[PDB]
Amino acid sequence: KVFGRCELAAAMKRHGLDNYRGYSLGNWVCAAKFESNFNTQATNRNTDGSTDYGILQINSRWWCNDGRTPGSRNLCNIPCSALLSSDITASVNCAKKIVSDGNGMNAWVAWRNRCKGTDVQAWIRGCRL
Ligand code: NA
Repeated sequence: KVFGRCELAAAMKRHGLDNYRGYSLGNWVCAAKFESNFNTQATNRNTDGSTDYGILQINSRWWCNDGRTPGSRNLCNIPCSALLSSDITASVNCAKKIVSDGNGMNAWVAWRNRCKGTDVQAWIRGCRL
């Protein structure tokens, strides 16, 4: 599924991401824009041989099992394919584990490089929330 911007903001808020571990909702929408272009089906190979999956591009080295990443953990206890659903529940629950770890949202390379330090609020402008 390719979400609209305000559609995804509403779904992330419903699932409890607004101000989760101190990160406002625009941060989570901006990360999704630059990680996946709002597309649940997005998949991208990493140079280390792992792969990133779904709306928030969650990695197979530590977080999910995709069957093809040697020496890897599955800390969210899920098949990586679960992260491609039109239902974002799996992506959200895994993200809540990642963001609690200690590095916060710096775990997402696109957030650090394109969202951090910008007017992220702009990503929810016009939305009835
Ligand atoms: Na894995």
